[PDB]
Amino acid sequence: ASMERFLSVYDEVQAFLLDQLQSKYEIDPNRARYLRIMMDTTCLGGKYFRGMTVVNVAEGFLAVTQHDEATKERILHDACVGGWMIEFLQAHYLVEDDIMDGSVMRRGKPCWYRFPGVTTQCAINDGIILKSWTQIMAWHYFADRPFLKDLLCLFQKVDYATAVGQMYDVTSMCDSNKLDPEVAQPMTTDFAEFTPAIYKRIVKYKTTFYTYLLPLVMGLLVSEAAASVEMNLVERVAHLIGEYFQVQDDVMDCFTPPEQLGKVGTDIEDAKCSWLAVTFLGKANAAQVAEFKANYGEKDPAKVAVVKRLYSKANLQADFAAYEAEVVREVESLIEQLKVKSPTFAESVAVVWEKTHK
Amino acid sequence: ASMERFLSVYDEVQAFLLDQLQSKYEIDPNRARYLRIMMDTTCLGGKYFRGMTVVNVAEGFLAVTQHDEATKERILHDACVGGWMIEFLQAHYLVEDDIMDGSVMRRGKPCWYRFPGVTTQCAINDGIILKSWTQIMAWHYFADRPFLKDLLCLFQKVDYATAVGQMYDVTSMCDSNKLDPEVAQPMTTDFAEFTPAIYKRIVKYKTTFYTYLLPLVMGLLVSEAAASVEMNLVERVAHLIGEYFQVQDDVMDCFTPPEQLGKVGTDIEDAKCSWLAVTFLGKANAAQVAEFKANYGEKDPAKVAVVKRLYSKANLQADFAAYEAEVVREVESLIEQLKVKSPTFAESVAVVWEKTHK
Ligand SMILES: Oc1ccc2[nH]cc(CN3CCN(c4nc5ccccc5s4)CC3)c2c1
Ligand SMILES: Oc1ccc2[nH]cc(CN3CCN(c4nc5ccccc5s4)CC3)c2c1
Ligand SMILES: Oc1ccc2[nH]cc(CN3CCN(c4nc5ccccc5s4)CC3)c2c1
Ligand SMILES: Oc1ccc2[nH]cc(CN3CCN(c4nc5ccccc5s4)CC3)c2c1
Ligand SMILES: [Zn+2]
Ligand SMILES: [Zn+2]
Ligand SMILES: [Zn+2]
Ligand SMILES: [Zn+2]
Repeated sequence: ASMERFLSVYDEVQAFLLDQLQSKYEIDPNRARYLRIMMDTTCLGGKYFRGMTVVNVAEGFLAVTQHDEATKERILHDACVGGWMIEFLQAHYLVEDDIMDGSVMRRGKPCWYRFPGVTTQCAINDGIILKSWTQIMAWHYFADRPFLKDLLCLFQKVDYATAVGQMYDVTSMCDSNKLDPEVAQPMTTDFAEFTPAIYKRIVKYKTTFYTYLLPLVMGLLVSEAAASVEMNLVERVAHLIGEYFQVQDDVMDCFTPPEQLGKVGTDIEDAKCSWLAVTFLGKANAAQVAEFKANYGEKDPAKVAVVKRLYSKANLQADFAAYEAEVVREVESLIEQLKVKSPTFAESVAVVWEKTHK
Repeated sequence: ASMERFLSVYDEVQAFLLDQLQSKYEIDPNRARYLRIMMDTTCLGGKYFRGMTVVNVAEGFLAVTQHDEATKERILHDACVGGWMIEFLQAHYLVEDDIMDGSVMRRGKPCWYRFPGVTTQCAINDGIILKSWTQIMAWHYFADRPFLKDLLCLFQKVDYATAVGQMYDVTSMCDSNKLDPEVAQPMTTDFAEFTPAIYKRIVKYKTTFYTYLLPLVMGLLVSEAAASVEMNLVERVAHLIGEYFQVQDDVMDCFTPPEQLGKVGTDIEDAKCSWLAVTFLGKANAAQVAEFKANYGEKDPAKVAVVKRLYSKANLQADFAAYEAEVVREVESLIEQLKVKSPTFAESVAVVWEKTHK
């Protein structure tokens, strides 16, 4: 089964990385153990959605393409290694983002930097190592592959887009005209930059390239199937589903119980440009806008409660339903367009959408 | 002249990166200005020793190889872009290291994260962007080059070695057997791991791969000259000169005036495994070892003063002279061995050594 293959490959790649640290980097057993625990704590525990998308896209093509059994095994192993490169890339950004944001919990456990024996001094570098491991995986496992060049180039572009998206996210509550490294940044008072187009830019870059575009294209590359698809359609469907995924996350930050969320959501306190805040400002009257401005971005729990009441009273569930209906309509249209050149790839996209939507 | 070409290429690469952010990443002018200032503040102001080594190695080969003038210009431009990849890689590690270490100043100015309009939340990501820019440079400028694969593979290996070296450095005052992410780390009390071999491991990985190996090998790659040298000799001379460079830095941290150093050195307070501490413990009597243990790794200025007195009284200048004489002897021996296959490359190494030694 796909998941068991994927998890077995994690143990293989971990053993390869740690054994290389011992044979080539002069590591001692205690530091190798620290790095093993860091890898497990930061890479494991999630749903493996991104990595398993690579595997599922590759399985779709195997079902319809003639190959010797050894070639089928090679392609699946490559899809698993590629999927772990994306999981380790995500692990890098979660470790760093948690330190940047001063976060407390991630997936029901303390953020890595908060572990007593880690601290920010080590965790920033541990995050650097996580992303370096993605490149060590690629050069080792894909050394003789025809797709190595395209895969590394895609991966770099996606990583850069993600870092640019993090910049857009962390500065989303500043007035753009005031940004200046030499001057402490005040929070926006007018919220003029909390618009659907600005929110779409943040989300497109901060999450959609690594959560949807990279796994789908990597599945095509390891399958040597990229010429069988219209790349512009793949980008459009990846950016569309990815935005919906971030809207779901934004709603959950505000209203999903902390036990289910795996943390205490603080987007209101952090003055984030969330879908809820943009959608609220898109329908609020003058008194509602004024109440929002007087309470948003404040740690005071009573102020956070005022904001959640404004969102609840504004009936944002109706705006979410209209948005969800439009996304269902557009994703189904793109899936139809993908069937022109590849019904197998269109089906993988339908699975990815179904898993996101539910 | 070499320096003017190198600086002109910085402006070209900066314009390329920022123009790409506008045409492909939807950046606005204010964020483009923030990134321009971040690039200038974190990449410029140093001696450009690493980047200029690439240029000097390439100039050496141009002097003895037949090429059309357009090819000479292409090779020099590539050497400048490669040199800036290494300068931006260093910029990434300085930004992150300063945050990890809680540093105050770097090159006579505040550390980047301390700028009022930056903060740790932005600076960690700015550091991530600096390293991503090295890959954008490579894929753009070297897209059609025969050396692209080897250059990217070398660069990844050097980056990984550096991150591993940072782990060795940050944990150098812990007892290895006590390292555990779940347990807050006490400082060593026995200093048994402050040995010449453990110090050599820290230094080899944390600085020598990116400061000496990477510039020398990159100069060979852009010149298509790597088969003209014995790679094992290049590694040995790079690791040897690089260690001497770090010993010089360690002595300067303790005894160079802050105005000349560009910061207030705090290796004693930070309990670093410095050359001074290892060399002191290698010659101290029992009472001197006990006094060192009672004062090292403490913020108290009177305790720091006791350590500097112990170092001064131990006549560490005599150990430095013996070490320096041994390094001069070994670097000259390796330069001689390099002349067997390439007198031009051996001369570049002699220049690199001369610039380091003085
Ligand atoms: O999650 C937390 C943890 C601790 C906390 N303490 C106080 C808070 C509540 N907010 C106070 C204001 N604010 C700001 N953000 C920016 C970003 C850019 C420019 C100006 C501002 S003003 C976010 C945090 C909080 C939240
Ligand atoms: O004032 C508060 C504070 C905390 C609270 N926790 C739960 C609640 C009660 N409802 C508030 C509104 N709601 C939403 N569901 C969606 C789904 C999609 C998009 C927007 C929304 S809005 C369901 C829960 C509540 C109220
Ligand atoms: O530069 C500074 C800035 C602020 C400061 N405050 C106090 C100090 C002085 N030292 C106190 C002890 N110490 C430790 N390091 C480690 C690392 C690993 C394991 C245990 C320890 S115990 C370094 C700092 C200091 C220095
Ligand atoms: O007690 C103190 C405290 C601060 C101080 N600043 C300057 C001093 C006075 N000398 C102390 C020793 N020295 C060193 N030069 C080298 C060079 C190579 C290797 C080891 C050393 S040791 C020169 C300056 C001093 C003393
Ligand atoms: Zn964040
Ligand atoms: Zn969120
Ligand atoms: Zn450091
Ligand atoms: Zn130093």
